[PDB]
Amino acid sequence: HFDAISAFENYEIEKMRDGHVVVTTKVVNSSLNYYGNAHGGYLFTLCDQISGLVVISLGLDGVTLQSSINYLKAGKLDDVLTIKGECVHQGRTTCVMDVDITNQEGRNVCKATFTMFVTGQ
Amino acid sequence: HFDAISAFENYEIEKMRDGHVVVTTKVVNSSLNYYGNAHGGYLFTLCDQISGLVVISLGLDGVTLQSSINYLKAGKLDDVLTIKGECVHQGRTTCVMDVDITNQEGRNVCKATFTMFVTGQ
Amino acid sequence: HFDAISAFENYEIEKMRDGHVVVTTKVVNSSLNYYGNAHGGYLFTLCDQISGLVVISLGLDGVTLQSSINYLKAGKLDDVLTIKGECVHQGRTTCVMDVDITNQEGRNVCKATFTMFVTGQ
Amino acid sequence: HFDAISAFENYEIEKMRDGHVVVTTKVVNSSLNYYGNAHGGYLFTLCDQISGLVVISLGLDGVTLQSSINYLKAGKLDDVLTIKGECVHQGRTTCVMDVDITNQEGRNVCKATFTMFVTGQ
Repeated sequence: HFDAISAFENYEIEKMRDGHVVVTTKVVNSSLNYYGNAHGGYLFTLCDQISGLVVISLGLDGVTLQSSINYLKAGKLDDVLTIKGECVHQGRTTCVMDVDITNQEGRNVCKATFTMFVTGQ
Repeated sequence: HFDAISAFENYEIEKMRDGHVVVTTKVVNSSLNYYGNAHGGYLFTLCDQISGLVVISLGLDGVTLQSSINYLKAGKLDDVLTIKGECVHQGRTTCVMDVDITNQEGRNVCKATFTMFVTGQ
Repeated sequence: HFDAISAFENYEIEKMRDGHVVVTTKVVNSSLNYYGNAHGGYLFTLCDQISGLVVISLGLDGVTLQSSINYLKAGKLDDVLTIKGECVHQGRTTCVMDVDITNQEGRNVCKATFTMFVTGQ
Repeated sequence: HFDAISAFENYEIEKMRDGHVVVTTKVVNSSLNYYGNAHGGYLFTLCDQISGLVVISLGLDGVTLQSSINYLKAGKLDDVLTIKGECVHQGRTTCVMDVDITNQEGRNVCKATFTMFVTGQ
């Protein structure tokens, strides 16, 4: 037995300008796994939503084909995690997005790369 | 503006036997993005939780170092997604887990691979 | 200083049918790193080429957008490696190819997944 | 039938200091695929080796557990490729290395991320 995992119960869009996104969010009880760290799932889901926001700030609509993430340091209750997203390559129909998460201390929680297929404009 | 994404509001553990896991879950409104498909985040988070369940069914405790996922077909409201997890390699301190999601039709929604660092026994 | 790294000084194509490829090869010296182990780039190239072969067997042309690979066991000088690729998803615009490497002892060397951009017929 | 694929017939090591590596190289013929483009396995090997160099510059030994790579622009015969690796996370048990490839035109060829298992000092 285990309870549901949520993401984006709180958030703030600091910035969403031309394929550059920064969002801040406080870690809450919804975010943690059985060990009381931020759930990998939860952390992915932060990075993924922000990659969708990069796509949108480019004026495009899009879908993620594939993604990779590296977990570096665990997130803890009450961290202000900040989510920094940027298009590192804009092809014709596919886009590569780099998302990084750091905290209030400036340490790095995780990194992820998104390969999107652009579906419309 | 956009609302929170949840995973595992409903679930059923069909099987959790020696590094083999199968969990079923119905897609709900919590699971969908602005286009009404299952959120990549949500889908990752299903695969990731089930990889944590594989680790546990091996008698280990563990942490994910890195993960990759490929999205194949979108999930829709009211799909019974089934999540099939298996340890494809057990090293000394690291484990490789393959997770697949298929639906009620048997089509494939997504695939993911987890590289875990085993933290204890 | 280090010596050049090479791939496919020898091979046998056992099968090349409708998205299925089997190809074997004998690890030799230009396959190796400074530890006398089969180079990571070398096993990756074995995998990348057989994914290119899985795609040709399907009357298609394409370029790789993304690949992930996990290293399981070392290749040793003089190993016969069995390289298996199947296209696991055939999309309109993209295909995903699962490639595995086992050795002569059936032990598992290597697994990769390529995300392809289909470009020709 | 196809010809053997090769990597590092030539190179210059510009820097090799404290987790930072720069290395250049001239695309030649054994670097290429059947389309006359720099082979995916070839750019991967360039990246994999420079990650191995980033790790040596840090007084460490290690083996790769996982790598992800995105292909951005083709390498063309006769390109001078600039290969940059930095260790972006130094863990107790693992390190993550970001490697990029730009060409002589500053255009971006290639990006990869290696997840390493540290084994020696």
